[PDB]
Parts: sequence; C-alpha cells; structure tokens
Amino acid sequence: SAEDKAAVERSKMIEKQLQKDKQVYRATHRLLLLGADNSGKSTIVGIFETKFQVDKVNFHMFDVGGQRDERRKWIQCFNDVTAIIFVVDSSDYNRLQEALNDFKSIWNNRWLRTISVILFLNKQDLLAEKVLAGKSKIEDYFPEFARYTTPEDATPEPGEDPRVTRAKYFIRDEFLRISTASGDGRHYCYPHFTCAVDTENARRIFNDCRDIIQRMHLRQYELL
Amino acid sequence: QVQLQESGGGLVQPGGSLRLSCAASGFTFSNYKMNWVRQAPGKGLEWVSDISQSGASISYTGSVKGRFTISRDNAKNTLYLQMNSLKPEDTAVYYCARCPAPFTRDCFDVTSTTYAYRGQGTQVTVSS
Amino acid sequence: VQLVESGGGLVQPGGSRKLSCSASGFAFSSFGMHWVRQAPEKGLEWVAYISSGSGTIYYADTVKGRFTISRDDPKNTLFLQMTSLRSEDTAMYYCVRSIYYYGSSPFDFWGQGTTLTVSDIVMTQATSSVPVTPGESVSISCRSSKSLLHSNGNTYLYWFLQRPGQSPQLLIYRMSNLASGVPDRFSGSGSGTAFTLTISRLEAEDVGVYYCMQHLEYPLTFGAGTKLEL
Amino acid sequence: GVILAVLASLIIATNTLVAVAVLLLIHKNDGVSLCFTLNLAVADTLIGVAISGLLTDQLSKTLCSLRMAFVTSSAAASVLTVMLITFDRYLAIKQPFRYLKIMSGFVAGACIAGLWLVSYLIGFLPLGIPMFQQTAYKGQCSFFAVFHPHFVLTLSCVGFFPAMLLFVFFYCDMLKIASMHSQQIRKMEHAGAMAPSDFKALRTVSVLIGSFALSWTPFLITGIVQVERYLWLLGVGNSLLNPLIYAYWQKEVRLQLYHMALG
Amino acid sequence: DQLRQEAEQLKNQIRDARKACADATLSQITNNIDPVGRIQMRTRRTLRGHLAKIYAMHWGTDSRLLVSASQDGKLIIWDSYTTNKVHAIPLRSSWVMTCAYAPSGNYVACGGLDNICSIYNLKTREGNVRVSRELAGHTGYLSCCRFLDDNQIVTSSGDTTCALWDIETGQQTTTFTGHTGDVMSLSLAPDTRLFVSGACDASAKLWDVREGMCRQTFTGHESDINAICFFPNGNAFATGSDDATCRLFDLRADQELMTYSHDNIICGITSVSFSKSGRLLLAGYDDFNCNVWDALKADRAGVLAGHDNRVSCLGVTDDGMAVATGSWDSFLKIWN
Amino acid sequence: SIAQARKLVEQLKMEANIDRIKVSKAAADLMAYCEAHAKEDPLLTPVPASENPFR
Ligand SMILES: COC(=O)N[C@H](C(=O)N[C@@H](Cc1ccccc1)[C@@H](O)CN(Cc1ccc(-c2ccccn2)cc1)NC(=O)[C@@H](NC(=O)OC)C(C)(C)C)C(C)(C)C
Repeated sequence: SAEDKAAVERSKMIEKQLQKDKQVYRATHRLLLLGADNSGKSTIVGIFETKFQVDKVNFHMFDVGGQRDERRKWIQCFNDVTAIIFVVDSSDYNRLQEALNDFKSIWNNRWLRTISVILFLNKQDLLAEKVLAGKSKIEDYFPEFARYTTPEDATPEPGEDPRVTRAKYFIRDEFLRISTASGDGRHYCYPHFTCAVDTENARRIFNDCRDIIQRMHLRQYELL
Repeated sequence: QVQLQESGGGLVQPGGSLRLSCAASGFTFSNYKMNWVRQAPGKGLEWVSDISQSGASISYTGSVKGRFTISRDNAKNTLYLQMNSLKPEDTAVYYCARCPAPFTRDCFDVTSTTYAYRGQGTQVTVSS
Repeated sequence: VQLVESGGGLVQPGGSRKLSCSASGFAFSSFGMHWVRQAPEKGLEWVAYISSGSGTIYYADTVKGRFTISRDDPKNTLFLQMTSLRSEDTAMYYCVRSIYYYGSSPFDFWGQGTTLTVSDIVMTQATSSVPVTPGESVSISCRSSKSLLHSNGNTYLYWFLQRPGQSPQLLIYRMSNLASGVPDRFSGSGSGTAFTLTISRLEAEDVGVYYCMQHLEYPLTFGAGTKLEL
Repeated sequence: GVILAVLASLIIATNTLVAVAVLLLIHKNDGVSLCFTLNLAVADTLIGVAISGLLTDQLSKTLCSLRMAFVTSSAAASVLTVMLITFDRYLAIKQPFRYLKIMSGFVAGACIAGLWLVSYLIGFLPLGIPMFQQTAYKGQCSFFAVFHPHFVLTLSCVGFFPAMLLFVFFYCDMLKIASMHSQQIRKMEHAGAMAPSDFKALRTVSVLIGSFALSWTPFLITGIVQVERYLWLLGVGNSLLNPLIYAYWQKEVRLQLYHMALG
Repeated sequence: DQLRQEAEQLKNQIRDARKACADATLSQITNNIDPVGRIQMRTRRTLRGHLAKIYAMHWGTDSRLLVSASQDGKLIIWDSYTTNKVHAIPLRSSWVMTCAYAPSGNYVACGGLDNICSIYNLKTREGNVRVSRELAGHTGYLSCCRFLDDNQIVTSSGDTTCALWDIETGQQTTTFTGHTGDVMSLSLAPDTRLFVSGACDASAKLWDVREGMCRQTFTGHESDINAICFFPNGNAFATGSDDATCRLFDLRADQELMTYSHDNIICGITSVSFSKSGRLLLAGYDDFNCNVWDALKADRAGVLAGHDNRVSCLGVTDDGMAVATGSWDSFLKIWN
Repeated sequence: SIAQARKLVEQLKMEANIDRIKVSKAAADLMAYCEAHAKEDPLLTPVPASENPFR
C-alpha cells in the first residue's frame, strides 16, 4: 500500500491544480463575430483571436475564416458563448434579403435558442449620400416602403433630412419584425447605429453584456 | 437514393404563362420543407419562394410578389410553380431544393455547387 | 540528468554540518527524494525520505531525534541538517529520486558520493560466489522471511548492481519486468518467499555486488550482497 | 398540547425531506445559492426538536435554565440565515461583473461557520449576566418563569428593528431596477407589431415582506403585554412557511422531488 | 449529354443485377431461435473533474486506462479501477474534436478546428509530456484521426478528403478522393487492411490501403450519417443517421439486411457500438437516453438512463466487460 | 463540369464486375458465428459478484 498511497497524493495535487484553474476560467467572457464580405467587419476589429480589456474586465473574440461555406456542422460548438455579434452593410439594396435570410436561419436554430444577438448597422454615412444625391429607389426592391411613417420614438440626429431617418428606421424595423416574432422570453436583440470612424464600440458591448446578465438573473426570482 | 427532376421550360415572348414541376422520389415527401432557387446567368444563386409541410406557410421575395404562386401535392410527391406576366429580366435557370433534416424550421440551401440534395435545373428564355 | 552533492570533511564529535544535493536536468518539483548511506565495511542502509510537496516525512530508527530533512523547489536544492554525531556515522551518502504512479519505475537514478569522516522483514544472502569464466550460467538467490504478495498480484522485489568504483544501477523492478537501457539477457522469477536471478551469458563487464531489496513496509531493509570474481 | 404534538411532527417531517433533495442537487452541480438553503432546512429542524423535547418528554435545580438557552439560540439562526440569502441576491444584480470573480467555495464556507458562533453567545451568555435573571424559581416551567423581560425586549430593539430596515431597503431598490427593464422591452415590441409581469414583480415582494415581518412581531407583542398561546403558534407556524417560499419557487428542486417521490 | 445517358444505363444495370440475387431475408431465417429477454445494467463508477462538455474518448489496450477530451483545453488520463488521475495535459487550442490512444500505450493524438492532429509523447526521461510532431496538410477542420501503427496514422477532415500520414518525416503518402460532403467518421478492420467512411451525402465507401482505390459503394439512407462501426467477424457494419434509423449491410452481397426503426422516436443518433460476440447493438440518442437492440430480431431490450444532456461518445472494452458513456454535462459513467 | 461527369461514368463501370452471392449463404454464416461464441460474452450473462473487477 506504500506505493498506492503516493498515487492518491498525486491525484489530490492534480485536483488542487484544477481547482485553481477553474477560477481563472470562469471570470472571462467570450464573444463570436459573424458577418459577410464587403461589410467592414475587419475594420471594427482557420481561427483568429483578439483580446481587449475594459475597466479591468477581459473579453475574448473569435473570427472564423478558414473553412468552406457549409456552416451547419461546426456551428454547434458555439452553444455556450455569451453573445453573438452580427455585422451588416446598410448601404447596398441588392444584398439585403441574404442578410435577412441568414439572420432568420441563425435566430430559428434549435441549439442556439438561449443566445442573444448584438446587431451593428455598419456604414451609416454612404446611405445618407446615396439618398441625398439620388440615383436608385427603394420601393422597386421593397414594395412596402410606400406606406411607412416614422414612429414617434424617433430621435433624429441634429440637422439631418427626415428622409434619411425614414430609410434608417425602415431597415431597422425589417430586422425587428423577425426578432420580435418568435421570442419566448429567453433572448433578445440590441440594435445599434455604427459609423466607419466611431471610437466608442467597446462600451456598447460592455453595457449589453451587463444588461444580459442582469436580465438573466432577474428572470429566475419571479421578479420579471 | 435521393432523386429530383425538372421540366416545363421553353422560349416565350414578353407576357405569357408557363408551369414547372419537381417530381420527388426516394424519401418520405410529407416530412420535409420545399424551396425554389434560381441563379442568374453570371450571378450567384438567389432565393425565390418557399412552402412548408402542412400547406400554409407560403413566403415569397420582394421582386416576385403578386405574380408567382407555389403549391404542393402530398398525394403524388409533386411540387408546382405557376408564374405569369413575365419580364425580360427573368432569363435564368431554376432548381428544386429541400432542407436537410426533417421536423426543422431552418435550412441552408444556397451553396456554391456543394449541396447534394438539389435538382439538375431547366432553362427558361423570355427575351426571345 | 545530473545530481551533484557537496559537503563533508573532518568532524570532531559533538559538531554539526550541512549537506546539499543540487539537481539539474529534469523537473525537480514532481519527484520524491531519498538519502542512503553505505558503511565502509557493510552494505547499504536507509536514512530518510521526503515526499513531493513536503506532505510526508519518514525516518529510520537509529537517527530519529537529531536529523532533519528539507527541500527548496525554486532553487533546486536538497538539504540535510545534522545534530551532534557519534563515531558510527562514518559513511558515504547518496542522493536518489523516485516517482510513484501506476506503471512507473522507482529508484532509477543515483548520486555521486560524499565523504564525511568523523573519527521488521529480514532478507538474507549468503555463500558469495566463486570466480566464473565467461560463457557459463550463474544463479543468485535471495531469501525472505514473509510473504510479499499484497492480495492484488503485485510482488515487490528489486535488484541492484554496483560496479567497482562507481554507483549502483537498477536492473529489475517488481521481480518480473526489466528496466530500460539494460540488455535483455537478465531474467528473474520466484515464488512468494523464494526468489532467484538468472544470467545466461557472462561477459567481462558484469562483475560487482548484487543486492536484493524489498518495498512493502516503509522501513526498508536491504540484503548482504554477493561478490563475483573472475 | 394536542396542537403542539401535531406541530412537532409536521415541522421535522416536511424539512427532512427537503434537505435530502437539496443535498443531492448540490453534489451534481456547483452553486453558492444551494449551500445556504441547506442551512435554512437545518435551522428549522432543530427548532421543532427543542420545543417538542421540553414539553412532551419532560412534562410534569437548573433543569429549565439551559433548556431555555437552546430554544432561543435556535430561533436566532432562523432569522440570520434568511438575512444571508437576501444579501447574496442583491450583489449579483447590482454588481454583475465584480461578483463572478470574488465569490468562491472557500468564501461560502467561511460565512456558514462564523454564523453559528455568534448565535451561540446569544442564548448561552444571558444567564451569566446577573441583570437578566428572575427569582423565586419553582415548578410549572415556562419561558417567562426562568427569564427576565428586560432581556427579551431589549434584544428585539437592537436586533430586529435595525435589521428590519435593511430587508425593506433592498427589495425597494430591486423594484426600481426591474421596472425600468420591462419598460424597454415593451417599447421594442411595439415596433414589431406596427410593421402583468411588473404587477407580478410587485405582487411577489408583497409575499416576502409578509412572511418575514410577522415572524418576530407577535412574540414582541406578547412581550409588551407581559411587562399569548395563540400568538406563539403563529410564530412557529412561520417556520413551516419558510420551506415553501425558498425551496419551492426553484424549478430544479421541485422537479427532482416530482421525479423521485415514489417512483 | 451522352454521359448522363450512359450513367443512367449503368445504374439501371447495376440495380437489376443487385435485385436479381435476393431470395429470402434475414428475418425469415432466424424465426425459430428464442429471444434474449430483458437485460438491466446499473452504473458502477462516476468520474468528475472536467470543466466543460466532452467530445471524445478512447479505451486503452489493457482495458484499464482511458483518455478523454474536453472543450476547455484539457486531456486527462483516468484509471477506471480506482478513479485516479495519472496525467493532465493542457492544449494550445481550446477547440478539440477527437482523441486517440496508441496500441502500445506510448503516444496520444488529438485535433480540432485548427486543421492539425498533433502527437504527444508519454514516456520521457525528463518526467513530463511534450509535443513530438505536428502535421499540417489539410484545408478544413479535422473530425477524426485514428492510429494504425507506431509510425503511421489515418486522418479524415472536413474538406472531403482522407489521407495516410508518415510520422517519421511528416509528409503524407496516399490520398483518397470521391466523396462530395465532408467526412464525419471512420472505422478500421481487425486486420488493418481495409476501412470505411461515412460522409454527409448519405453514402458509405470501402477503401483499400495498399492501392488507394474505391472498391464498392452502399447507399440506402436518406440523410446525413453520424456514426459507423464494424462487425466483430469482419464482414458487416452498422451506421447511424439523422432520421432515427440504423441499418446493417453485408459486404459479400452489397445489400442492406435489416432496419432498426421504431415509432415515437424523432431524434438523431450520435454513436453506435457492438459487443464481443456480436449479439447486441448499443446506440446513443439526442433525447438523453441510450438503447440496446437485438441484432438478430430488431426489437428493443433494455434502456440506459441517468444522463441529463445529450450523449456524444460510446465505447466497449476489448474483453467485453464494461461500457463507458460521456455526455454534454461533463460526467463519465461506467455501466456493468 | 465535363471533367467531373467523366469520372462518375468511369467509376460506375468498375462496379458492374463484382461477383455476388445469395443472401441465405451470408445470413447462415452470421447466425453460426453468433451461436458459436455466445458463451464468451459477459454482457449477455450477468457477471458473478465474486469475479467482477468493478464494484
Ligand atoms: C404557491 O401558492 C401558495 O400557496 N402560496 C404560498 C403562501 O403560503 N402564500 C401566502 C403566505 C402568507 C400567509 C399569510 C400572511 C402572509 C403571507 C400568501 O402570501 C398568499 N398570497 C396572498 C396574500 C399576500 C399578502 C398578504 C399579506 C401580507 C402582509 C400583510 C397582509 N397581507 C396576504 C395574502 N398570494 C398571492 O399574493 C398570489 N398573488 C396572486 O396573484 O394571487 C391571485 C401569489 C402566490 C402569486 C404571490 C407562497 C406564495 C408563500 C409560496
């Protein structure tokens, strides 16, 4: 038994090391970054990595760009991440239905039914120039645009045309219609407006993660 | 073996009507979702229509509303598409695809020739 | 792998010293250590043992009360503190390593030596051996006094060889399987109380003293040794 | 005494079955909100045993002096364990990020061990001080016979009243935060339609400050009168309500009880 | 133009030849023999210590040691008899999909979303474990790399390609092509001369190691294939699909023999296994259960319950004495 | 696309030369093998408590 007590000693030492490792593991938040080409996804930031810190809090962000276009098999790994970041380009009308279709497919999955989404509407400066100059319409692609009115909750930027505001809020409502149709109260969507030269982008993710955690905790005490 | 066929093409003048068919075999036709996918001559594949298992979940795209109709016949394993009043910009090739797994609400069909459950395609000409 | 030790000299009775065992070439923080002394006219003798993480310490019973053992992982050093010594402590000390897990091989590497001139299961070996011409068959047997099967199929019996003018080397552990780096011409088997060693081919580089050791109860007892001449 | 005999059986019976389920849930999980619920079921059990032992076992010399130091000590642990659960909830909603990296298994154990030490000197010390002691002791043992009314009225003033203001002060703030979040949810849902829960948030906090405020007050009410039996029954009746409130609103605890009741 | 016509004619001829040699069925021959009855198993050991879900496992050659892989970047080696940890190896990349154990017990391999299957050394003079070699010649992710010998390994990746490697030099030698979807699993013959694979296009193929050419193809499913295992005899195999079915194929006839399907089951299958005598079949489901089928009768007998999340691995010891399962709640169990 | 179609025709031509046997001669061998090794399966017959290494 003299040679079998030392084995128990070694096992106890290994377990005490794993106990130390757990505390470091549990105090870090992971994020997954998605999107398509011609969207400026890389400008904001077979596997990538990026670590940034805000107020002595650590965040991890992953980007996948080394595989094929079939993503129904390796997407089951990211079923326990904190949130998913979605990036779209709201300045080209020819490729909006594809973004809507991938958003719906991601939202209506079965293994990702408890994951929230942070939505970024990138490239908000080219759209204003396109509408102001005037060379293409929107009712030709979306017939419903001819009967849209700006909601009372609008907060237009100081010194801007109302047509740009209507165009922006129609595009936001297009995603919100899908977002608020199949939610049972377990995950939500956080819209945002992003420019190509903005400097405050980590604070938004910080606040959204705080809100997600607060809502999750409040839900289970019968208080929400 | 999963097998699908297409028929109902031809050459038409601007303004008319024609039909399409998608005969299915090798699997239970009543437990899957059906789609129609079209690729332009030089562009990528584009989503067009949709239909569900029960019979009433119809959806379309913005550019074909009010002109296209999609229906299925579960008693014969056949998919249909009735389209009329065409335009010269519709000179593409149509396919008949299905979602991978049964009893699901999502599928990933538009893929660069690397999807196994898809038809061979048919040619439609409307300019002349 | 290398172990170097420093200390020793001439000590008048009632004095004290300190010995250091410096290690370099392997992970020092995962091994236990042992101290073994050899009398100038007798066999090997066990002294002390310190575990990994300093969670267990044992001593024999001829020193306990005046000796102390300690270790320091970051500097890779092993220490031995002595209180006033008698005239029977004139011996050369060694430094050993051992790691314990399922399928390991304890007692594999030994030290160099240190001169510190100042002035229970019983295993029995006997009869020495006459000179042996190369190319013959030789058999060595070590006799115990208690069963060595611990109700789980493991029999604990190790064999060592000490070449003249060098340090002991490990040959066979658990009386069944051979150690690494040793030619496959050595075989050993025996019953629960009787044991033997078999060598097939005799060469000119296999002369020395062979010892039988047991590892079942932590006060460790060695044999007497058998000398092979030519 | 017939009421107490039924009371004594119910208090032990309902609480031992809960502690079996919780201890099983603890092993195949890792949470700090489960070690405290084990203390609550333990603290309620010893109250029922102590009150039953005195009356039925020894129904008609410092025989009663120490036995009035065990009942009082147990009742102290009932309140303080409730106050540890509430303070745990508050930090995880007000400081979401600084609570994940500081709360651990070692810290949880420190709070529980230190909890029991303080409650010991609450009941054992008073007999040491000559001030809080009556005289002319005799038979017909009772709570007031072997204790001074100054001790029990003063303790309530320093103990209950300052601690009361903390309990209310936490659940009023949690209503301010919770009501703010529900407003934002409604606003976004109105934009996916043009193209209740809060009344439950205020009807839950009403229960918790209803089953805790009336815990100590009736015992003080008879204290002001004595300077009766109906008030005492309702006081320990609350100890029967506590297992339902904190160990039935949890989804996981109920399901295991359902799945391992008699099958 | 003519190519499709020739393909259709060839397919018609092949189907006629295949259907022209079917006289009876397996279920029509084993009617006289008695059934096995009911079998009940109780869990004996439970192993805990992992931090996140478990994706793979493998039994040792002496049926005492086993290895496990977890998504937090760890690779622990257990001692099943006494539940004692022997090693703990940290990984460079957190995403890992597979693991293996060498027949002689000197090496361990693992791979994942980094398109590399690495090699680890267990017996070193310094007293620790270290990376011995790295192989990088693939494009997509890596789903299974399985040992063949002390000097060669067989790997299947997600870019529709399998390869045979050479550990000594690190250069691949033979490449197998022919699939359309990504490969998900493979199994090795007892004599280590042939192997089979199952892709996401509802097909399976039989390869030849010495030459590098396809032998024959079996297609009878309707969806993707998740698992595959070999018969102990060496002339049959079973597959699990995403439509809640299992099938048994015969090599010498190129036809399926039986279907293990049951009602009120609407979940896929993640892993299958056989027994020492080839009389029972075990399959893991997504509804948090595990079922035991009868090979010669296709009727259920016994259920294994106790997991609280989907199972992802399943194995049987070489001497046929225990079964080990791992699930997504990071607990390993041993049944007997 | 012409290159891919040619390979499919070429592969199919080699599968028309396989020699096949009847189903009964394949099922009988499986039945015999199953019946000739039933007594070396500890999973079918419960292991006695005296000889079970797992407890
Ligand atoms: C699971 O349902 C129950 O049986 N209820 C349990 C129960 O025994 N509830 C009692 C506890 C009680 C008894 C006596 C005095 C104080 C508290 C009541 O609190 C029931 N209560 C009613 C009640 C609440 C407060 C008071 C009160 C408290 C302080 C002072 C005066 N009255 C009295 C009765 N119920 C409701 O308010 C329900 N509300 C509702 O929508 O019902 C239609 C709930 C339940 C959903 C919260 C618990 C809620 C505690 C689990």
